[PDB]
Amino acid sequence: PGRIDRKIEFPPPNEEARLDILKIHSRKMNLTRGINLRKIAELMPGASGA
Amino acid sequence: QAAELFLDTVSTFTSYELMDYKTFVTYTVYVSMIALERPDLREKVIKGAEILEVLHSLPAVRQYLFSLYECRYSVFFQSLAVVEQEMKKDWLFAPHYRYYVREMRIHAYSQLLESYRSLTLGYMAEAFGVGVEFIDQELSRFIAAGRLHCKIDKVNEIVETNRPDSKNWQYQETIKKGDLLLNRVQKLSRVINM
Repeated sequence: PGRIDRKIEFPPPNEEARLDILKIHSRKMNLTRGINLRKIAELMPGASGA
Repeated sequence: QAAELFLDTVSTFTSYELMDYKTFVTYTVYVSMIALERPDLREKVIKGAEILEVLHSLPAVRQYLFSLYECRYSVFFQSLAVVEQEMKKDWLFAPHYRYYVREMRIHAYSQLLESYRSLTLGYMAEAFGVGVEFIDQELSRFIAAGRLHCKIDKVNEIVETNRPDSKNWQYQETIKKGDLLLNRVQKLSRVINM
């Protein structure tokens, strides 16, 4: 216990945290108006950020 | 350049500054109807579903575009004074509404008048828009304005047209820009070396 100073858990993303990675990573695409990414983040049942 | 930057109307969005997307639609049609010729109008704005369904919510503008494309010239003035009148009211258009419809008139004169050669002037009052002497003072001010390539006859009451080659008018803009830049480097040549 004197060795490591802090340990930090990284969870799989929830329905909230899947949405903003769609937001950030969806920036550089040529989109179309009206997408409703909320539905898609619901369709992915939390795989990971990759 | 303005309609060319207004090319997409797809990735354009429910914005903060045109909170109506349809106001942006009215803007891009108002600039596009000058900015492009018939080939484009008869492909782009007439077959776009995304542009069609939003002017489907517009009674006047859908009539205003289709009156020109469907060769409905007399009601085109009626809607034209509406669009020009609102453009006169409009902020950030109001600098150039007087430039807009004076181009729309001569463009509409080009569209009808470049079909025939022996079209009389007394056909255009009832067929095109009323007022024979108004057509007289209008057309002249445009032949006199060096555009609207025709040559109107008077005392036999007929309008005759020609076709100009793309060699004199294409020359004209070159002597404009050439004399302009000669004035430019002429002036800067006066500026440097005292």
